[PDB]
Amino acid sequence: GNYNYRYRLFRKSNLKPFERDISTEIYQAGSKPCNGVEGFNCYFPLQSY
Amino acid sequence: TKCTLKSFTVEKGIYQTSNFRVQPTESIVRFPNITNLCPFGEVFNATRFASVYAWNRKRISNCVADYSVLYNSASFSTFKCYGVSPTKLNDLCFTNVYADSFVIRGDEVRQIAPGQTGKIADYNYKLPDDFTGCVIAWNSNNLDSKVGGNYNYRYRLFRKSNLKPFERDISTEIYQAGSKPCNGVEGFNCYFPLQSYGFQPTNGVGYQPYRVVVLSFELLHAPATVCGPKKSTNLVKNKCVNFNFNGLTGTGVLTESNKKFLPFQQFGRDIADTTDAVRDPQTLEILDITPCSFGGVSVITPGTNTSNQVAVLYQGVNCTEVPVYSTGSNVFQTRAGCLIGAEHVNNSYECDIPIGAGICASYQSI
Amino acid sequence: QCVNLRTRTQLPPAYTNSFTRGVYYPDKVFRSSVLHSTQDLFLPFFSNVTWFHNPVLPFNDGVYFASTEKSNIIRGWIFGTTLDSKTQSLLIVNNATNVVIKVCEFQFCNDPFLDVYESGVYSSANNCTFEYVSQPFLKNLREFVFKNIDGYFKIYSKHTPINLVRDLPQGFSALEPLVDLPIGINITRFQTLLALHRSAAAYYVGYLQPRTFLLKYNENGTITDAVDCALDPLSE
Ligand SMILES: *[C@@H]1O[C@H](CO)[C@@H](O[C@@H]2O[C@H](CO)[C@@H](O)[C@H](O)[C@H]2NC(C)=O)[C@H](O)[C@H]1NC(C)=O
Ligand SMILES: *[C@@H]1O[C@H](CO)[C@@H](O[C@@H]2O[C@H](CO)[C@@H](O)[C@H](O)[C@H]2NC(C)=O)[C@H](O)[C@H]1NC(C)=O
Ligand SMILES: *[C@@H]1O[C@H](CO)[C@@H](O[C@@H]2O[C@H](CO)[C@@H](O)[C@H](O)[C@H]2NC(C)=O)[C@H](O)[C@H]1NC(C)=O
Ligand SMILES: *[C@@H]1O[C@H](CO)[C@@H](O[C@@H]2O[C@H](CO)[C@@H](O)[C@H](O)[C@H]2NC(C)=O)[C@H](O)[C@H]1NC(C)=O
Ligand SMILES: *[C@@H]1O[C@H](CO)[C@@H](O[C@@H]2O[C@H](CO)[C@@H](O)[C@H](O)[C@H]2NC(C)=O)[C@H](O)[C@H]1NC(C)=O
Ligand SMILES: *[C@@H]1O[C@H](CO)[C@@H](O[C@@H]2O[C@H](CO)[C@@H](O)[C@H](O)[C@H]2NC(C)=O)[C@H](O)[C@H]1NC(C)=O
Ligand SMILES: *[C@@H]1O[C@H](CO)[C@@H](O)[C@H](O)[C@H]1NC(C)=O
Ligand SMILES: *[C@@H]1O[C@H](CO)[C@@H](O)[C@H](O)[C@H]1NC(C)=O
Ligand SMILES: *[C@@H]1O[C@H](CO)[C@@H](O)[C@H](O)[C@H]1NC(C)=O
Ligand SMILES: *[C@@H]1O[C@H](CO)[C@@H](O)[C@H](O)[C@H]1NC(C)=O
Repeated sequence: GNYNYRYRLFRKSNLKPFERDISTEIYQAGSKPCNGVEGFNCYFPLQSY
Repeated sequence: TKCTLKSFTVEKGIYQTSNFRVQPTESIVRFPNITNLCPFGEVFNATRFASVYAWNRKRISNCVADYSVLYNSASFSTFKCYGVSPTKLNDLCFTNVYADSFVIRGDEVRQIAPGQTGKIADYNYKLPDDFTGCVIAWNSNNLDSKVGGNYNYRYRLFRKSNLKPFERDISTEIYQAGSKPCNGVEGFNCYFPLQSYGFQPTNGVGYQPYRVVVLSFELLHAPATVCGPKKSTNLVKNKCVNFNFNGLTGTGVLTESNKKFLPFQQFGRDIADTTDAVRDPQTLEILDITPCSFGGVSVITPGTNTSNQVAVLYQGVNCTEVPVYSTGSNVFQTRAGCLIGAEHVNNSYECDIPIGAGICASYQSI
Repeated sequence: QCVNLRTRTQLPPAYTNSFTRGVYYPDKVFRSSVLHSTQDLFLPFFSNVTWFHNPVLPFNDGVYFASTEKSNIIRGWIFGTTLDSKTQSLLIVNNATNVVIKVCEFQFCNDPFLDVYESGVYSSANNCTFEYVSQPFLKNLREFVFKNIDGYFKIYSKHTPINLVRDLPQGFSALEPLVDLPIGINITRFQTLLALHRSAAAYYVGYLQPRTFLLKYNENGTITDAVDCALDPLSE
């Protein structure tokens, strides 16, 4: 199995044409703020293959 | 003027350069009071849940459903949506909803998913790969599990074939694994397809009872009737704004009207199919719409050869909302519009640069 | 509990003239003192309307129904195609207090009647989908217009106090929208419901066709006059 290949899964907004984003930060899916701490409704946006 | 005329010199006259219009300030959206909420309370707060092979099926149509409160609930262990994102579910909607509620094991929660196999996935309930909807699972060890064993809940274990998507099997026929016939009595090659659950308070996470509800959405050609409430806001008046009255969009200034709608219309148009009056869905009063002002601008100059000062005329615009030429010098209001830059006198001469309504300007100052 | 009767309710199927009746508001737009031309389904002027004094009749595009009601004898209507559990069926009944509308695979008998000593004209009621309850619809003239377009059932109604004896009066009265149903059915036939106790029903039925009309709106937005363009050359 290969796990070096990861792709984005969540974003605040859509990407502009020819745009690059490499930031890896917790996503606040729910109304509850994660405050930089992973938990309920808080996920890592990078998912592997 | 030089840019529009494409020259570095300008002769005496009046020229029309560009237009002018009032920009909208804010936006307002109005909608009815919102009622007839979908009865999700009696499903997710039901006292009892049926077995996995006897999953309760419920039809949801002709109501409004607020998924925000369901999403924000932190008491649910698993909340998996595949077809669409839960956040955007409040906008799009379908014509009907099917709810399938039951209780399973903690370790069998991932059996009910597209591209998944298992005892439940092949003998009790099957989900198609192309399934769209959501699944909500939460522990029920404190309630469903019994000290003496919650043997009322059972599950299908034996069947010759698997289960089709959205198919329920409740047959109690004695399964015959072998070729030995049985006259309704289980033997060497005959076993009962159903097995009882043995939940106990001290069993461990993964074998505990878990209540699972699966919501599926279908979009038959009949019009959609179930989805999220339409948020509204307050309204303003005497200000050119853009509005979205019950799906009717347009820009303008809203005032109080003396028209009397007959009790079933929603809006009115005068002629050439232009809306003039509306009725707000909440207060049920008639409002009048006027397009906020616009008009052209013109410049009066005595010629580049002579001087370099000019005057500006806004055509058909009241001298109340003009806006560096906002205040400037003395401002005159004429039947032709508003004029800034020139001075009004009491004499009367021949007409040099026509303006309109019987008045015109000339260069002495202008 | 439904059984066939002995006598045949052969109401005489007479014909009479429509005159200038059967005009309804086409939309929910307010217009003041203006002439507006619109093309839609209407009942042609001076048409041939059938008079019954309880057969099954086709639905076609739409139906205009008129009742010279005396003391509320008519009670409801049935809509459908196969009139059994094989296909969805619609039922509307205005009882003493409310109106009830149901969409189910009913199992009607061969002769419906409401009966008095609520609903017992169907042996079974299976696969019910849509239910609705509201205020009652009803020496008076009761005029109704029923249309079914793209999964929407439109019902328009009007009540009039009349003193004329038998046929429709000469006059003008627009029909206001009453009820809308967001349900998709392909109705082709319909039937009338009478609450005849076990121990003489005059009404009028007409059909609709697509054509263009000219309507006049007064200062207050009420339709006061109309002209049928597909008529004598002066009207055109
Ligand atoms: C089941 O009942 C509970 C108990 O009332 C509901 O939880 C309430 O949810 C509302 C939603 O905002 C809160 O304001 C209350 O404070 C909650 N009550 C408690 C005691 O926490 C729950 O929403 C119900 N489940 C449904 C309706 O699906
Ligand atoms: C929609 O809801 C509003 C909010 O209640 C209703 O406005 C009320 O109208 C009554 C009528 O006199 C007033 O006494 C209340 O004070 C109003 N409420 C508020 C908050 O001011 C309105 O009538 C409703 N309209 C419909 C069509 O349901
Ligand atoms: C420009 O707007 C002002 C204010 O909106 C107008 O002044 C009003 O004129 C009417 C008609 O004489 C009076 O009844 C109001 O009392 C005036 N309002 C104020 C605040 O003075 C003015 O008439 C408009 N300009 C033109 C050319 O009509
Ligand atoms: C007339 O129709 C109304 C509307 O259906 C009837 O009222 C309902 O009666 C049923 C009978 O079991 C009740 O379950 C409902 O709760 C009633 N609804 C309302 C809003 O009252 C009424 O009983 C009917 N009356 C007659 C004489 O047939
Ligand atoms: C009983 O009702 C169900 C749904 O209420 C019907 O199922 C629908 O059948 C139609 C027929 O082609 C399908 O197009 C739909 O996709 C089905 N599901 C729906 C509408 O959710 C069922 O056909 C009805 N039974 C009978 C005998 O009419
Ligand atoms: C149309 O609306 C006007 C405006 O209300 C009606 O005129 C009123 O009529 C009533 C009785 O006929 C009088 O008591 C009022 O004094 C009238 N109002 C005014 C301002 O004069 C009129 O009746 C309505 N109908 C028609 C056909 O014009
Ligand atoms: C205006 O034009 C005349 C001739 O066209 C010229 O003699 C005069 O100098 C000009 N005025 C200026 C340049 O200020
Ligand atoms: C002169 O014009 C001004 C305004 O430009 C006016 O107020 C004043 O009354 C006028 N005087 C005479 C004598 O016409
Ligand atoms: C209505 O139809 C009947 C029989 O079809 C006919 O006798 C009568 O003249 C018709 N009336 C008209 C066309 O006005
Ligand atoms: C009604 O029947 C016709 C032909 O049988 C079919 O084409 C149509 O889709 C049907 N409509 C509904 C709503 O069942």
